Amino acid sequence: MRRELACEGYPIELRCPGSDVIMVENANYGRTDDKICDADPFQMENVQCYLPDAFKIMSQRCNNRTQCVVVAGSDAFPDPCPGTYKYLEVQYDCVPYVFVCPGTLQKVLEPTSTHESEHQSGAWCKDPLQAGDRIYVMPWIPYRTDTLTEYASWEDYVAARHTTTYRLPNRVDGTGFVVYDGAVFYNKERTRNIVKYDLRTRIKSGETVINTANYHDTSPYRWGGKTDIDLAVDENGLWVIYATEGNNGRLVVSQLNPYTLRFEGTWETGYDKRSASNAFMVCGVLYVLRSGNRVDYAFNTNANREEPVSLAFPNPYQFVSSVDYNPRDNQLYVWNNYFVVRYSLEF
Ligand SMILES: *[C@@H]1O[C@H](CO)[C@@H](O)[C@H](O)[C@H]1NC(C)=O
Ligand SMILES: [Ca+2]
Repeated sequence: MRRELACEGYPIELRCPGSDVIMVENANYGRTDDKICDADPFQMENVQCYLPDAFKIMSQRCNNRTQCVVVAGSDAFPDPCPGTYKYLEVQYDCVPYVFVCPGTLQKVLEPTSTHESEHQSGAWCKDPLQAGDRIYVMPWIPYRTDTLTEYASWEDYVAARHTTTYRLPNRVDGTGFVVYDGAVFYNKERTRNIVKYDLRTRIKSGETVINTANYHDTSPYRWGGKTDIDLAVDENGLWVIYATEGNNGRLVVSQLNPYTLRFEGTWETGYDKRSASNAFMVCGVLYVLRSGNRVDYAFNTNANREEPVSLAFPNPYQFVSSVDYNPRDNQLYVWNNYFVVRYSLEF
């Protein structure tokens, strides 16, 4: 994380790479060390001067912005130690697009519907970190799934006008995969491991074996078809939805770091995967499809408590391939029985 300093009276400016925005993670206005901002050795003596309130002052002015004009003076900041020279030490990070929870899910709408695709099963998702209409379409074919196609826009996909073709080094084992910061997260065929293939660099950059998780048609969805592992991205981050022997057939949702490829916890839900249609994450809350085509189960990982909220979902066809949520547009990317569809939501 980036760090910048400015003495008492001198302004501080936090710059972000081009389109990115400031995110304050640590801040203090005072003195921690004597050697910094030389003025008077008598004034430099107090090395225990702190102002914890400096966080909110910086966060209110710098966040959701590329740059911020903040002056480390007595006018904007309160003096914590009178008769001591001060400096502002700020530890921050730049984000391409920051995301916050829009609200609570109620009824799923029906707008934006695409044509009858070439294949019955597959998955499609937009990059939540990249601003634009870049569509990553991955058609699923049994025992030979291996290529992702790129499309410039909704108009570009319906007209069969593709931008590029990506030949993955491993075969895909399931439909509902996910694209995060130009990197594809997919399950390897005949294995419990997930591969991170960065399309940006066009080279493999990580692989993590998911322990106790049932792989390759062992524990897929109601229709089957190698969907043992279904990746989803929400407002919180990256999630890996699967089923273990430890939970006994039930869904095991776990948070995974997109860059370190390490786990940030493991949760247990009370809903069968063999009865489930397709699971996706929204604001850290799980939602499991049932196909009587509606979502009945929901589990809050942040609260570690479930809620059986039987809420309406648009009934498409008897064959549902993949249902994944995109937190950027707050829409549902659904591939089911050839037909590919977007869906707006109630908040
Ligand atoms: C990329 O590499 C593959 C395999 O070596 C080759 O078939 C393909 O033509 C290359 N793409 C181009 C046109 O650069
Ligand atoms: Ca899903």
